[PDB]
Amino acid sequence: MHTETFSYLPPLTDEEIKKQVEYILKNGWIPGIEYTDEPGPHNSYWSFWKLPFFNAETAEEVMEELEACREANPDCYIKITGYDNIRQGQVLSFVAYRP
Amino acid sequence: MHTETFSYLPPLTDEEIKKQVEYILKNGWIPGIEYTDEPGPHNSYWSFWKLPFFNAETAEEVMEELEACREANPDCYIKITGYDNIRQGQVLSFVAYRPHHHHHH
Amino acid sequence: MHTETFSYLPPLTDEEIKKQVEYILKNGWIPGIEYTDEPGPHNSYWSFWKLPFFNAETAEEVMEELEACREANPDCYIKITGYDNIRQGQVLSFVAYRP
Amino acid sequence: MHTETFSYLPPLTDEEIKKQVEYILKNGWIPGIEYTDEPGPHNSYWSFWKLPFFNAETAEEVMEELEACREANPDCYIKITGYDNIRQGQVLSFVAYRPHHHHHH
Amino acid sequence: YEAGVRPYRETYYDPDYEPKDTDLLCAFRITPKPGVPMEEAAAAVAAESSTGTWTEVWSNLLTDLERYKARCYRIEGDVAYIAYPLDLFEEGSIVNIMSSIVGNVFGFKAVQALRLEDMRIPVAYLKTFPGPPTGIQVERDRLNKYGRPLLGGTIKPKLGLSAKNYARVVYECLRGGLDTTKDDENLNSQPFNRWRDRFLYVMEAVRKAEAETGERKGHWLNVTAGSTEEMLKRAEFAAELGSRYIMVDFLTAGFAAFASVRRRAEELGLMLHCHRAMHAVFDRQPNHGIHFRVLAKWLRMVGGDHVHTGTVVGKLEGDRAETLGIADLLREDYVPADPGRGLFFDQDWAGLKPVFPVASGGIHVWHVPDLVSIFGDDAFFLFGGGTHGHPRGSRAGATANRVAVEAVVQARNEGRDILAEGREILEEAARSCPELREAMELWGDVKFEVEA
Amino acid sequence: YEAGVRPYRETYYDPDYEPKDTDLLCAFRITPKPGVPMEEAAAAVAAESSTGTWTEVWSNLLTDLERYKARCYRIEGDVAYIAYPLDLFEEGSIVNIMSSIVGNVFGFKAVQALRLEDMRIPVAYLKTFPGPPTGIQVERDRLNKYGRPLLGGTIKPKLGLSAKNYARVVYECLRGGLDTTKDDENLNSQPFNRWRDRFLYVMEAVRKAEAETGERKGHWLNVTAGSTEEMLKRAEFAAELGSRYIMVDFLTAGFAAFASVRRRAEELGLMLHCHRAMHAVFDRQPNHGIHFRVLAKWLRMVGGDHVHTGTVVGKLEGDRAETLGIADLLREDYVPADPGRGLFFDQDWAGLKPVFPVASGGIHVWHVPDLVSIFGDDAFFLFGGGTHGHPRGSRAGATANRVAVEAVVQARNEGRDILAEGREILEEAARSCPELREAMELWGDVKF
Amino acid sequence: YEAGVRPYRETYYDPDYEPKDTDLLCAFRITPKPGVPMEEAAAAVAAESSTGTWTEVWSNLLTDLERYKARCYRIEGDVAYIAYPLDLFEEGSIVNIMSSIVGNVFGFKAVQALRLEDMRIPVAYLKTFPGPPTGIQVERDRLNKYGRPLLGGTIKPKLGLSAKNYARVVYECLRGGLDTTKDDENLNSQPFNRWRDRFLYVMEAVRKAEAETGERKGHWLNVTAGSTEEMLKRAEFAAELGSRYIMVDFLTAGFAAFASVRRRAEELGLMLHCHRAMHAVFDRQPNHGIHFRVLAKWLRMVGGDHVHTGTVVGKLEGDRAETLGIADLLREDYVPADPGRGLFFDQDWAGLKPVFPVASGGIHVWHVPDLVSIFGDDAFFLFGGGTHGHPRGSRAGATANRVAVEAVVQARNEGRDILAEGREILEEAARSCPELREAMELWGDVKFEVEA
Amino acid sequence: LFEEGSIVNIMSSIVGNVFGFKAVQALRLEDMRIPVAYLKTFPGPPTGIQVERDRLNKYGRPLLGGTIKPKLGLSAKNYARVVYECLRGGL
Ligand SMILES: O=C(O)[C@@](O)(COP(=O)(O)O)[C@H](O)[C@H](O)COP(=O)(O)O
Ligand SMILES: O=C(O)[C@@](O)(COP(=O)(O)O)[C@H](O)[C@H](O)COP(=O)(O)O
Ligand SMILES: O=C(O)[C@@](O)(COP(=O)(O)O)[C@H](O)[C@H](O)COP(=O)(O)O
Ligand SMILES: [Mg+2]
Ligand SMILES: [Mg+2]
Ligand SMILES: [Mg+2]
Repeated sequence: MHTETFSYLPPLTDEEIKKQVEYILKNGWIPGIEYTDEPGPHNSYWSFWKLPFFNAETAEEVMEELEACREANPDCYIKITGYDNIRQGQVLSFVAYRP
Repeated sequence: MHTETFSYLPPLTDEEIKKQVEYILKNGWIPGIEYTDEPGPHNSYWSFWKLPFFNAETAEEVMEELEACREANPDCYIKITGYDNIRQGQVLSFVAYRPHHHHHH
Repeated sequence: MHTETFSYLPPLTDEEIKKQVEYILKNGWIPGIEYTDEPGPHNSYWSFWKLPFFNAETAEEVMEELEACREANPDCYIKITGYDNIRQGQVLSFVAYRP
Repeated sequence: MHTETFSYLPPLTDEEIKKQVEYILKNGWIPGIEYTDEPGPHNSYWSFWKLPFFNAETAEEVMEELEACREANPDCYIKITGYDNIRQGQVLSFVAYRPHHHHHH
Repeated sequence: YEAGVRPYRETYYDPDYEPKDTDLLCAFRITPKPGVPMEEAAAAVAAESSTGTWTEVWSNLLTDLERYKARCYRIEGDVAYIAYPLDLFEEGSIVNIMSSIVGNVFGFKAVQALRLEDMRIPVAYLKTFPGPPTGIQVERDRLNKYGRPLLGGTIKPKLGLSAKNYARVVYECLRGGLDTTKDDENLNSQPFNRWRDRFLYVMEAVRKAEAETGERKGHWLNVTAGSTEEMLKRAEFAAELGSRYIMVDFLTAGFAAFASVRRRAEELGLMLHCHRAMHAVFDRQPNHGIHFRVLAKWLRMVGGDHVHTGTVVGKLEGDRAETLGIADLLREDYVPADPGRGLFFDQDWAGLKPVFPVASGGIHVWHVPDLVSIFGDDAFFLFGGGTHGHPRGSRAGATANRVAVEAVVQARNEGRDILAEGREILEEAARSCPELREAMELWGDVKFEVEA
Repeated sequence: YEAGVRPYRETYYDPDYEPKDTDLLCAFRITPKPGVPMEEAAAAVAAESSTGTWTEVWSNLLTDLERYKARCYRIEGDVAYIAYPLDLFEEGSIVNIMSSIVGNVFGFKAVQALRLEDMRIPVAYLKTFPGPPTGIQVERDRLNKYGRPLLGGTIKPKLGLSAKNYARVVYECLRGGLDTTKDDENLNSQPFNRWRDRFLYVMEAVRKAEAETGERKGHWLNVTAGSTEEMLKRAEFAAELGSRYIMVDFLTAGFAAFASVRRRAEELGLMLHCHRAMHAVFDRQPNHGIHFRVLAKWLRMVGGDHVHTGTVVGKLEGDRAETLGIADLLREDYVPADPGRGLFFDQDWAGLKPVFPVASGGIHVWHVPDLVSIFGDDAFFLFGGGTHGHPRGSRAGATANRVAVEAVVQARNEGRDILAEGREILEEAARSCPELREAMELWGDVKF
Repeated sequence: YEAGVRPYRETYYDPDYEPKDTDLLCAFRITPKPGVPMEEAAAAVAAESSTGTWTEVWSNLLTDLERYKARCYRIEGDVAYIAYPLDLFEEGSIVNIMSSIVGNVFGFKAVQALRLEDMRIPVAYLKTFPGPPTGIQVERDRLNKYGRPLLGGTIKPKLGLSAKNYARVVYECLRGGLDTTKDDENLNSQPFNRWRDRFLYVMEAVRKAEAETGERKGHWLNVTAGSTEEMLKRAEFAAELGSRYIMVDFLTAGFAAFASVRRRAEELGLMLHCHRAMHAVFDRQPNHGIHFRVLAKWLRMVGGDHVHTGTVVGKLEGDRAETLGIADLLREDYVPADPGRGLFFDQDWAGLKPVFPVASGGIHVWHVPDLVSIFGDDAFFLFGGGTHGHPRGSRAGATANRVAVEAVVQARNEGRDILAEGREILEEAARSCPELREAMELWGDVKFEVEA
Repeated sequence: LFEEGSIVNIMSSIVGNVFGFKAVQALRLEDMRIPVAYLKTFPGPPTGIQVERDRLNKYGRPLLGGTIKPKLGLSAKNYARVVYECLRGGL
């Protein structure tokens, strides 16, 4: 099963993940974390890990929430999201952790 | 040209017309007079000879209007109407005068 | 048969007609003359007598055309018209002569 | 798996269940017991544990049936129903027993 | 719960019950099986037409039978009065009324004969029905005919006439003075006369007779057919041809299809003549069945513009007192009770339009004084055989009947006693109408027994 | 995010906001609850008619509220001006306008009374609407009538007449000189008079009066009904009979069904008279409701060919200055602001067709000088009681009302002062018209 | 006839008149123009809402004004009672009621202010209306939800949310414990959120939340649009997607289009939530307008399945006594008069289904005890801001409100005084529900003034 | 001057006859300012980028596609084979 953006590249390291979060923050977008145990074309609403981090200031803050979500849901797929309220849409979404 | 109620009986005399007007008034219904030179199935609205006679008390008052209408429109069919405002429906309508040409075909 | 505006008043004298023409000109509207021998509810396009008098400056000019149309069509109804190109519609129309 | 009324409160004790049964009876409504292993939005008809208790007079009689049903179907969700035949509508329905696996996910 | 069989009267006989203004009330004449007490017979009718059956069921306790059960609240002589709650009935559905009130209860072993005499339709339920689309007063306005009974007649032979011949008879009748003519109830669409052919030719006759006489005419084109879709198709063609009328056999077609046709009739601007074919199957015998006055109430609720009511004096049975009650039920805004006419309840019509009574069957000129006396002005008198059986044919026959009606009306309006002077009024009019004299001589010895 | 209740003022009051030409602007007359400042009351109205609610919500951060929020940008006295971004509204839907602008904000505890006085409809939003299906110019061209107010009149009694008697009154009125007649607003289809019967009989009367007089005639057949489907059915039948007109109670039927009928009227070639029944429920009191000029704007946007505007001098209440402003709003291509008539905004009408004002209610011949002075030629003057109430009935009454109008028009065009000489003009015309003299004598002492 | 102007009171003021059971009765609070006697003001309202005008007309004599005229039959204080005959009104048409009763009479010079307080709909006219298609009891059956108020909430921000974001909020609300969610009254179809996009994504959220929680869910999809045809199209798509509900702004769309949508809703098996947007334009002021209780009767007659009724304690105005009367008018089979609640007449509903009251606007957890006490079980409580404004978002907010309702219900059933112990019951429940504690702390100081 | 919602009308005026006049031997329409007031008479895309990405559940990269080749000449079943191979391979 493929999981959309970056799914055809080798699985990302934490450092590569953090660079994507930095890309999200540098552009003024909102980073988020979603997770599910039922990935697939049928599922368009993954579970939110907390809310979109509107108040996130650094990538390290986001990576700490990612690890917490990883620890709390080791059997789930976990993706990083980036959100722009101007176009009102997600500008980036990729799986950071696969069970 | 038949003209509905009583037109299959002999033409009414003034005495016969007056009895029908008395029937209208005895029952508290409103007598009226209408006239036209275009009688027929497509004409629902003949010409009013005055408004309906809401204040008529005797049949002779109505017959006087009939004579007036008859003398003013000798070329027209003239009918007596009787209106019941309770049912809001005509309760008797009949022709009282036909022009000369009607009877000489 | 009635002929719309002013047909429930006594037939107009030439002097009453000219006052209506003056009203048309005073307001900057264009006077015109139309005629027909088939007036009635079915006829929306009476015959133009010449074109609308875009160049008329005086009411006497219009009365001359009216009298000329009168003489050339004694069997016809003749109407005076006033026209406004801003609203793009006639602002007055009345019969000035009946056969 | 939530089970509608009271399922967002802590699981009810037998004392709390009995008070709800007393509420049903005090108001002259008919208590009932139903059970199923297939709870969910597509199941409108759980299994009757006997007919509704039209002749029940005390809450303890109902609690005894609840214990009986609970002991016979430990793998099933069990709910108390309250029926008002005047409005012909259920007036209170809540789950009184959930199987062990419910609480150990 | 307590299973087992209980007498019906324990639950469904309640002589303390006070009928509500929203209750539908029935008067049943009951003949119990010998040995069955009247109270049990009546309770069985109440039970098995509302909520009950033959043994107690646990599911009774899932509802409020005190709200829904019918109850026999009074037994007087052989008449049981039964009240039915409003909520038992489907709004606007005569079919549903029949399914409860006369569905099964006429076939029970415990009740050997049962006759529904009357039914009180409560206003709360009545007004879920529309009533006639036209009504007497609007119909007279559409026809421009005032101050007299209206004239009609069935084309004869009943069956066997081609469409063209059918239209010829119509033409002669209408141009001779009849206001209307009609298809026989059993003329629909048949090998000898297909309905499209008849509709087309007849309306040519209607238009020609109207133009020639100067009086507005109609023909009651029968749309009765085997399916609702076919009846609606024939009504559409009647309207396309400009007919003022259509006709429907509302009992043989049935009430569900009747309601469909009455809806389409109003949408199309048609007036709806209703023939009561089959009614005597239900209403002839006084010990078992449904009296016509009940069928007449249902007829007015759905909304027929006319319905046949009987003649009293003609070839078909009809008691004078019962017919007078039926006419009131059809034409008046409120009808008090009068068991002497078989009206066991009052009936309020809360503004529903009145229906034209239609008197038809075996009548001729000599009957006109009695018919005017029974019905007054607001009725159709139909002369089929009484028109085409004239020695000179249908035109002369139509004239004879029209003159007879007008003569009697004229005399009445003048103050004469049309019952004591009926024959003298006709003889006076015959002096100026040879067609009337010929009709009077032909049928002077033709009479039928009469019942008050 | 920062949860909690904030004053509406912090987000929805921006006194430095410059309205855009695309913004929809509202003038709200605010009566705040005692102790609530005007800035907070105005912000509450702006918030709860656009994007906000009573407490801050996390989902606000999913969108750009700077783009979508309404803003109170100016307060003058007790009038708050609020600007609404164009994107907030559904194209071509008055129903949506009302759902936002008058949806809930009139019932807030914080605002004790509230009145919508005016609305600046941007040209960009007006172009989503079709406007009148006919319009004044096309309507005069269809009627072939130019140079005078048009005559009309409601049939009376309002209710109680049969279809056949009803059309008798119509026939007498039209053959007597009225251009039109109309169903009363409350005459729809009823047991004493069903609409099919009325439509048929009325059109016999119309055609008959047209042939006898030689002038084109019409009757405003009321299609107002309980459902949209029934309204469309009745319009279809009016068109089948060749009627030039139908009529709709656009407020009691409602704007959604009004839009349905307006579309079908244009498809059927019908002109659409609009009655404002119910307007006075909420457009009369100066402290609360919706001003009629706003209703008139919505009316012109949906598309009515006429709407009642009041008489000023008749039995129903009306303000002369406001009426003159409303008349311009209905007829002109552009209407500048004018505080002396309650016109708070310049209104560009973006090429939408104009609407006939209709003056009706308790008027008779003596009012004609005033009415001509107020409205000019582009209006209908309706005489119901002022026609049937004539001593000799409806035909005579119609002739009197037609003569009065034509006489006053003639006098005006000749340069006479029709207010100063109104009595003399009428008396002169009455010397040649006995019908008019009798009307003048009957109602000479009837003022409102 | 006698032409000329007569005072209205000569024909239309009749204090001897006895209202008929079929009469429609109105209670008008009247403020005459100074110098106009109350009797003349009241007669003017009666005349100009039934048959009269400002001068006598000859055509009056062509009908029976004794049958058709409205009559002021009683004046008490500043309230005029006016009776309207049944035949004046078109069956089944609220539009026609409005056109007579409130058409012109509020704008007369002789009457400076006028407020319709109440209206007695007679059974004969009431039953020409169908009422709600579903009703409280059937709706609870369809939802399988018994013994508690039902939970809902408006999605916020009112406008500006994309369809996908809109559906995310719905998902979080429903999976957190709300039974329903709803479009804002002013969200229809707009550039930022087109209706087909919203309907599709929302129903994906509804289905997912239902599967995950195991409880049946709904979303009140707003079909309100600029034309009736568009509203019917959006209702059809809602039904194709399997939605249990649609929503309509019945006053802004208007009653003619409302009736169209209510017919289509039942045909499609949809429940119809009705939003009363614009009502305060008509009903806020006590001197002029129409009180909401009249609008509520009309709402139930057409047949909304719910309607908003006010909260009393929330951000929008609503008196407790008047709200209790409105709830009775919506839910009960018969409602006696009580002018203390503004009910000047009794009202019989003759079997029409009951409407769910919906309490919405500025409410949060602390209000739940009062809301349960005011409305009992048969109501929706809606928390929009009170859900999404939770410090942890919509799911946590939904849970907090659901727990609050259930806790109060549980305590009531046990015999506790939820008014005297309201706050203590919530504090007890918060010990087991952190989401509830957070909601209680956030809004503990947020209150609105209340009126009895 | 323009019919609401009709690009056809725009072209009928702006590029209808003026490109073929003897007096103007060549003509190029370089740009056009569509006023907001005329734009509002048009509905625009039926889906749009944002809603399309939400329907696809694809965010953060260009989307991949490809025309099936040969342009013409492929049967239906062969056509669908190429489609299958492309899509299962990552397009
Ligand atoms: O078929 C027939 O007998 C008739 O055509 C009468 O023909 P005649 O005029 O030649 O007798 C009528 O249908 C009956 O009168 C119906 O009976 P009722 O009116 O009692 O239902
Ligand atoms: O019902 C009526 O009163 C009228 O028929 C007037 O009758 P009269 O001509 O007999 O007075 C009109 O509807 C009102 O003028 C409407 O008021 P507005 O024009 O202010 O909406
Ligand atoms: O638009 C609003 O304000 C609401 O969505 C409430 O949102 P919150 O839940 O965020 O307050 C409701 O429509 C109002 O309650 C309607 O008022 P009523 O119920 O009085 O008609
Ligand atoms: Mg027969
Ligand atoms: Mg009116
Ligand atoms: Mg809302």
